[PDB]
Amino acid sequence: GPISLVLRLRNSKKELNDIRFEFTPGRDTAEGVSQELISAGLVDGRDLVIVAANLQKIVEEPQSNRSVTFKLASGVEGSDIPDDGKLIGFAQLSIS
Amino acid sequence: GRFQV
Repeated sequence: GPISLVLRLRNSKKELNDIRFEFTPGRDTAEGVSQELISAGLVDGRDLVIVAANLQKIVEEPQSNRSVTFKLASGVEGSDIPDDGKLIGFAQLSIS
Repeated sequence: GRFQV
């Protein structure tokens, strides 16, 4: 690190966005940065655990894990059926 | 400051 990351997920208008951010191993934690995403209103609070888990995955081996796609707890029943293709009820973390 | 959408 530092690691240049992108969180890709739909906003409240269902528009796809790429959120760019740095993660510095030794200084930042997956839980801490996930909480930052939530406090910024970029990620739903229900998604803390899954986003933290996937952030940890991508940061520990950024050489292996170029991309991780994961379910959103917030999207499990929310009016649109989850679709990983389409990143509906899913998000994706990737190396820039 | 962390994030750029």
